[PDB]
Amino acid sequence: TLPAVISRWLSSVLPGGAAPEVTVESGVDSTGMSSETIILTARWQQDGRSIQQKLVARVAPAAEDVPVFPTYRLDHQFEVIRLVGELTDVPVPRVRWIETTGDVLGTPFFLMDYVEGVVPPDVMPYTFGDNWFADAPAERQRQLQDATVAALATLHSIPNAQNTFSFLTDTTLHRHFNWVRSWYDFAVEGIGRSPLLERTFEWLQSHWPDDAAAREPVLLWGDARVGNVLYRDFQPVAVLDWEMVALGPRELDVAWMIFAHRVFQELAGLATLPGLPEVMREDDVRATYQALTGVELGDLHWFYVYSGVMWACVFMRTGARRVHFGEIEKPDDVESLFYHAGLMKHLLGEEH
Ligand SMILES: [Ca+2]
Ligand SMILES: [Ca+2]
Ligand SMILES: [Mg+2]
Ligand SMILES: [Mg+2]
Repeated sequence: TLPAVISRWLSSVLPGGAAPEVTVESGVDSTGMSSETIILTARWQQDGRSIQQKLVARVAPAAEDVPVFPTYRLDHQFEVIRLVGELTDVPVPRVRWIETTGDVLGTPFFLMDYVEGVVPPDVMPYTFGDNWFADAPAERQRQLQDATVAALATLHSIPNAQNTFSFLTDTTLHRHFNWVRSWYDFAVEGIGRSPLLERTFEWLQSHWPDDAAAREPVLLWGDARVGNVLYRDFQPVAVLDWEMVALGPRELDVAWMIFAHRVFQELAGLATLPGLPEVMREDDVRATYQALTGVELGDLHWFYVYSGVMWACVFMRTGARRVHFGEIEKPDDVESLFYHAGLMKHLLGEEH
């Protein structure tokens, strides 16, 4: 039915007689689970010749899908991607159509143009080696890193972000914090409580980053990590995955990108692989960001703890989905799924 629906929308935009045909090129990830986005191929006729275009749909998930997040606003995702395209030179897919109602497919979705490129893999994590990024020269890896930090710096430099992105909304960090707490509560419902995360929320509250939270917020990409960027020749050609897009302190995106790589380094170490220890180091990332923006980042410590909580919410949702699909048993202790738990306990033992 998604291909049927896109074919119909194509019939309403292309010349009469184009007779578009739409098929699914890719609707699952490499483990056979439904993917975040679906790649479709559209074929039609124009002046006696075949035209073929790839399109990408993002569809909101239904309850029986075990969604990661408690609510979805695909309309906010679509508008940020559009505005980023308009206001900056950060490469993003061209948006084409949003169906906000859910009356057509069952749930809201939007369509974008396909961008060709490669992503540093999540499956297996790129720190496991045997992939284009891990196997590239150090120089090439650092070019990609620096270009990706540069894209982030550009996003964070959009003027008057609270006005321009007002649909996204005490401080912005306060409101984001309450949303993470709601995400945890949502996840608890599917898999059980984590005493660790509950003590961490208390820690986060009692060591609030007052200065960072008081400064002017910026547009936050959210899941700001190399796995969510398409590259060609080690340069970004599309920044993807705006699900966690927000307004907030710039430290949150920068801490997220650095910590995301540390979670994958930790998984690689558990696999007794050495990983990519020279990639996404805090010192290098802070130097690049600060040289590009002229803005001093607050200490990232709180934001790393905070990122750890959010990764744990993801793992709690992945865990629930895997039991729902019979793939695992509901774990004796949910914290077993948090392989960054030790990373987090060491951070919580520091004094900043
Ligand atoms: Ca542009
Ligand atoms: Ca200590
Ligand atoms: Mg992603
Ligand atoms: Mg996502």
